[PDB]
Amino acid sequence: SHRKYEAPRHGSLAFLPRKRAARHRGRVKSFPKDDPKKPVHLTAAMGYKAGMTTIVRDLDRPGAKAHKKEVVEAVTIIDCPPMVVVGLVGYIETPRG
Amino acid sequence: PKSKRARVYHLTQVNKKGREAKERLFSNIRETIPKYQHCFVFSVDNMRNNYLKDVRHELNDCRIFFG
Amino acid sequence: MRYIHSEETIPVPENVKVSIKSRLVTVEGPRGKLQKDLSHIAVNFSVVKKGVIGLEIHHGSRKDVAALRTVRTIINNMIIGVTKGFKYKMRYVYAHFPINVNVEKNAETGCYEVEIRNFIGEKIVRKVVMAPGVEVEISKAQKDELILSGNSLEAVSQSAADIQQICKVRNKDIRKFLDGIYVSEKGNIV
Amino acid sequence: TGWKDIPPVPTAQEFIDIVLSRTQRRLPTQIRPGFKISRIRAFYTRKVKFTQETCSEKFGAIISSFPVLSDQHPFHRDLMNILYDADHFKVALGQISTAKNLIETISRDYVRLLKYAQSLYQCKQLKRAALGRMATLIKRLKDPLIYLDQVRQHLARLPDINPTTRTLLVAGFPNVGKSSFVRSVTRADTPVEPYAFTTKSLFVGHLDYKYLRYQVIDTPGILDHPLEEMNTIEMQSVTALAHLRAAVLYFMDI
Amino acid sequence: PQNEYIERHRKLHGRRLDAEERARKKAAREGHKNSENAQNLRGLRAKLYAKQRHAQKIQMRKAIKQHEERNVPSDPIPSYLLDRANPTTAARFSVPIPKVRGISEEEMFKVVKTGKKTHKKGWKRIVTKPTFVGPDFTRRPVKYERFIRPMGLRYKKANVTHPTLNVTVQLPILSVKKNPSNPLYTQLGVLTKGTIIEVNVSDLGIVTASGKIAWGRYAQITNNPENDGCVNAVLLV
Amino acid sequence: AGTINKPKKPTSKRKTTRLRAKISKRAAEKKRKERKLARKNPEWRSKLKKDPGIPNLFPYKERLLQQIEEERIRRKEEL
Amino acid sequence: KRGAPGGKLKMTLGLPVGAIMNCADNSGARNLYIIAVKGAGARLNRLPAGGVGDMVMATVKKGKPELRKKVHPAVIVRQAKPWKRFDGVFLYFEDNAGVIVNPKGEMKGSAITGPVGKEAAELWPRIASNAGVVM
Amino acid sequence: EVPKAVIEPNRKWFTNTRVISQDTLQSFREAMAEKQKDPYTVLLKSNKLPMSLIRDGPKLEDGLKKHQAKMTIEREPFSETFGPKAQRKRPKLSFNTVDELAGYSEQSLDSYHARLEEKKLLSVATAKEAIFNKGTSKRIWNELYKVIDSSDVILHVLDARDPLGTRCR
RNA sequence: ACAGGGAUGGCUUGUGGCGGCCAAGCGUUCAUAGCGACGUCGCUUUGAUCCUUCGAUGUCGGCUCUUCCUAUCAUACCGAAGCAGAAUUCGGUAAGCGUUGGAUUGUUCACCCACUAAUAGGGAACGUGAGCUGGGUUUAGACCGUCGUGAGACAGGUUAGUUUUACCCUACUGAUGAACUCGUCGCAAUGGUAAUUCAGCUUAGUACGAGAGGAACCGCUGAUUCAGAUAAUUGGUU
RNA sequence: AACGCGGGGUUAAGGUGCCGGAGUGGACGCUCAUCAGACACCACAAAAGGCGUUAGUACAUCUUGACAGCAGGACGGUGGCCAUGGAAGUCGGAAUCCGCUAAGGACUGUGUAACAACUCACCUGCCGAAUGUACUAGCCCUGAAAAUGGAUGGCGCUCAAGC
Ligand SMILES: [Mg+2]
Repeated sequence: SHRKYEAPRHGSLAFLPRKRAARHRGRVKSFPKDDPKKPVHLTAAMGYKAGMTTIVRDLDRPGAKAHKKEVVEAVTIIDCPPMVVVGLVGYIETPRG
Repeated sequence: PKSKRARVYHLTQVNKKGREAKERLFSNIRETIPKYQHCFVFSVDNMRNNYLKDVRHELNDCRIFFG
Repeated sequence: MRYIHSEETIPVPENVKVSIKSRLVTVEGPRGKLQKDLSHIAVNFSVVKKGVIGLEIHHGSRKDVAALRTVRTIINNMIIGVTKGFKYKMRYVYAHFPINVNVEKNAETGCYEVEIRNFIGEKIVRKVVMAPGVEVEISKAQKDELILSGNSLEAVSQSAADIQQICKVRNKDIRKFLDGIYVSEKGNIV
Repeated sequence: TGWKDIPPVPTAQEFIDIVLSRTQRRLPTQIRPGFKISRIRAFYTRKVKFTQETCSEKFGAIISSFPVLSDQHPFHRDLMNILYDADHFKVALGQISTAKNLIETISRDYVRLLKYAQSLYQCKQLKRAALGRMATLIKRLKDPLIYLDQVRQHLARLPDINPTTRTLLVAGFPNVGKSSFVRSVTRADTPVEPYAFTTKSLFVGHLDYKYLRYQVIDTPGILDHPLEEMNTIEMQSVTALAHLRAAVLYFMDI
Repeated sequence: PQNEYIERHRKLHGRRLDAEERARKKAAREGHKNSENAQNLRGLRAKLYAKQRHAQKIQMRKAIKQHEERNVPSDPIPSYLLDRANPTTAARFSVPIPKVRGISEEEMFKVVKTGKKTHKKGWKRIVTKPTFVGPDFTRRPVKYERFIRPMGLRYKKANVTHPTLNVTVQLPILSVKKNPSNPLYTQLGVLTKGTIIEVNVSDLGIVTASGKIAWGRYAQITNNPENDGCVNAVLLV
Repeated sequence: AGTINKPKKPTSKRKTTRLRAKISKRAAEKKRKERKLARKNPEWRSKLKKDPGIPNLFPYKERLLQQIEEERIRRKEEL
Repeated sequence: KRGAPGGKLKMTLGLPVGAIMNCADNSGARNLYIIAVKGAGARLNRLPAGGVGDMVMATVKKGKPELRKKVHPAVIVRQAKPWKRFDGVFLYFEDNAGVIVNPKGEMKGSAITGPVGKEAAELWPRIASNAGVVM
Repeated sequence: EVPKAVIEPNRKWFTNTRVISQDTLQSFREAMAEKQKDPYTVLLKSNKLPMSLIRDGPKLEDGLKKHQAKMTIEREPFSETFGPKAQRKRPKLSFNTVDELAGYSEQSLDSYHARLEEKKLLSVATAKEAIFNKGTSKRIWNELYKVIDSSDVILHVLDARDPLGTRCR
């Protein structure tokens, strides 16, 4: 028989299985779509999370109630020493990917 | 042919004439032939021809067929 | 019941060149060239006489015999398009907010673009891109009239249909709100 | 305010189709003979009660939406009599209420019988009997429903006339310039034409004089004969002249 | 806006410029649309659609026949009865229904169980058909009420038809004379099909040959009241 | 309908033994009951059925009618 | 228009249904017992709750007898549960309090006793006009 | 066991079971007119009589008002009154002259103001508590009708401090 | 107490029955009977009354949680309606996404109240049946009512009262892992899949409207429900 | 179709596209299904609904020109009678005839406050040869369905591997 009171489901099925990641470094699953008319650029970088802190921001957001006012916001600091480029991988396109 | 234009039935008084109109026209012409001295043939080409009513009224002693 | 033989004929004017190969019809006239692929319909094309194109179907059903009439009208409309052309006049009418129609020609794509502003006071700008080969002008003889001309009847009529469909009144009584762009006349350029 | 908020009045067959489609589609329809008799009784009882409740809701909406002639200002009450024949009006609404009450009685009787039914076939026959009797009762209402829908549309298009404010009421024979005057002093779209009885209804416009709102009432013309010889068009003007405390502007063309 | 404002708007401004062409084209597409609905609708909507189309075809054929035949009361009544709604009006002493389906006692009575234990007593029987209890009826006390005739199943009136006069009148039931299945069913007064009941015929205006007023006659029940929710009877005349 | 993009539960054409047996029994019962109403049918039936005749599009209907009339004349002369 | 005001940033809701708050106007009521909150969504088992600047529906438990038999709209003007504003300030009042209004937002009384919140004063201009202290 | 449910042919099915004469009817009508009510007498067994021929007819105004609606609809159908095919031209008026109309308007306005004052003399409110519905339950009234159906004598008990208050008419 | 035996179904759905008449058609034309859809006609308060509630043999629930059906309440799109505008009504495609918080047990617990976009209906049990816990419900104690001379039974009413796994197999959720040398960087078959609804500013007091009233596309800003993270700050926790 | 254990031959019912032994066998047709059909007969279900597709039957029109169109006519008594504030074929009620006719209703619809205006029935001209109506028989679609994902046994099959 039917459920008398409707309630939405606990949790999302888009994040299954709820298992440990297979690697510790995060994997870039998708890169931005390449446009040959744009200039050459790198699409990603690496860093190390240092922690969080607090700021005060002067807000220019027309329409918002906090327009032309100071807002207190949390931020995350990522320590980013420069990376070193040491390689080059080429990819061909096949009917298997 | 199942696919077919549907014919509308006319819920009006006047029906189609048929062969009886043709026989009546034949009899009228063949009985008006001996009563008159002359028979003229006239033409009205690409005309509205609604003034033949006035022509019939003006020539009341004649007989006009426009069949 | 299968009919042994069925035939249609298309007369061709003196200034029109028609070439058919593998059921791909190419018709050229004083105004340009039209092309259409008719390979979806089984038909035997031939030259039964000087200036006459013959269409035949052999051992066909009633539906197969009937498709030749559509092919005949299509090729005839192509011949009319390259000889006289096709012209659709549209009229835009309004009650309170004047409809502003701007016609541009895109140099990159070669197609015309029609922009409609202030339709019942709406702030959106409606943009319709014409099919290639369709020329759009704003008439100077009459008031609030667009003229769409071309060689392809399907292209001209579908472009006029697009302009008619994009200016649609929604959630209003259409006995009261009469605003829109409507096809007012259909005919030939010449 | 006006009477534009009356919901539409369906015909008898439309009413039947609406009610039975709601019963068909808003309730489960599959019941099995192998189930328990209490379950089968509950299924058919729910069908009967829901059909009655839909009928009662629609009938109550019709009854409570239409104006009550006893509670109106005498101008509005007599105008509604002139336009719609208060006798026919009240008879139609009384028939609607009587059919609503009879449908509720039928529902109670067949629920009481379904308490004692002993098989799915008997329960099914009792449900069909109940719904068929409701359908016959609704089908007996064909002429009142058509009349009430016409009255509803006319009432929705009536002008809004406040009987207790500043008002200038224009009267006279036809073709003397009443509509021309009302057009010249107000914004009302009342037609001006050279033939008699161009205006067949009460029109109303508004104006401002010394920061006060005045309403101006254009009427159909009146002829010179006693009241028993006047048609409804002239009696609109007569009712306006009789029941509205106004400034009467009697127009003559010399 | 006031009065016929949409009509005035049509008179002053017209309609939309394509309204006539759109209406003509939709009417022209109606034939294809009707065949598509006949071949593509499903379920109850399709069944109701088909019954409606059947009705319109019948009415159209009737109108066609009337237009073909354009070019071509019953009982004597007095003048004061003219133009009124009059009824149409159409040894072995056998009733119209001499045999019906017999009702067994298991179908007639259900067992009413009593007691607080798991094993119940089962002596009380409830009558599952409509009954007539008669005037001055007081129910037996519960300790001695073997047969239970519930109040929601008791009837007092019946729709009785006079076969000669062709008139159906709602009459009071006077008694139950003979239930064809069982004398016990007669004694309990069960109203089932084929039952002879006594009805009050005062509203029918029946006068005997001696001038006395007949106010009680026999009718036979011609329907199934337990399935019907009403009693339908035919006078035995 | 959205049948192509989102089809529903299929209507199975696989029969069950119980339903096949029940349908066979019901068909046999209907045949016997129809025989019973046929043997107690009170509807009138003609001794001789209405014969359709000769089709019009048969090209030799006229000479066949000539043959019929000639056969009638010969039978009348013989009798 | 329903009673929920527009342009309100998210704050902590300290007053669920069943809370009794003070009455901060001179309408005659002393306390307001919350029975519903305007704009509360649908969630299984979740009590509807209101914060400062919200319109709730309330009955009067203590006050004049004519007010005791009706359901009045009220606006919460003070709450004791601490909440954060966009300027980073966490703050709270020493009591929970509201004022009786109509559905359009005009006050039933004529004066407000004690301060009101900035959220309440900004969302309801009549409360802003009858507030002696805005905090 | 399924019995044979058969009705025999009998001449008694086609006769009159109960007959009454005009003298007997007239005597019963006189008794009906003469009957009075005595609280100290009780009815023990009703006489089976054709009461429709014995009791007096409905009142004159009731007999007219039960058929006024049907009579008006027979005189004027709904389709001829209002609608696209309506043929109604003269309205029905309760006045005949202009002076009568003026007086009628005055009395109508006075009565309308009187009704408005009466209605004025006579934030939404909270719902009534369900404790005050007690005594009106379907189960309780099923019990009441069961007791009434089973009882011959009914003792209706009244509080001496509020008899008409506790009386159940 | 003992010995044993047990625990209607390709059903259903939206439009009553009885009686009469009409009836295209089916039959019949050595009998003019009999069937008969569509219909129709008879029985079953001038918007009233509120002083007529008509029988438990059949038992339902609540909590938690997942999924499906569509017979759609809301959201999206569309057709029609005197649909001016606003608000709607009827209908169509559509199950993607939601569908709540309470009062009332002197009772078929079903009806009220509010919020809300909306507070739609069902199945997977009830075509017998080990999750937890309230009622039909009923071992032994006890009392009142009815019946019986009585043991006792019941039309009944009340009170108190013993089943207490999991470590097994499968399934499910996670965690390791042999064989291919160890490692780093990758691809992506297949499986899962995610957002939702409201409000405010502007358009605009504009279109429309006699008046009262009164939108929408584009643009902008918040909030509801859901989901995934996080701990700078504020609370809680020691 | 009846039975000891074996070998060889031939069949029955059923089958021969693959699973699967045996034919993508032959002839003439029919049918395209938005979950066809392939073991149906019973029910849903009816004299049922289809502008699906073929085969027939009956009646009718047709070079004295049929069916479809296009160009034109569609008139006079007469604004027929009663009624209506108004009502002229076209809000209603009842009648519904004559003339001129080649033909044209005291009018089939749109329209007007009422007229006007347009349109239909019917007639003529242009054209050019076969059609129209209703029934019958086949095959196809609809003719009511719930709830885990599934079943002509499965793949799959469209001048079939369906009938
Ligand atoms: Mg005038």
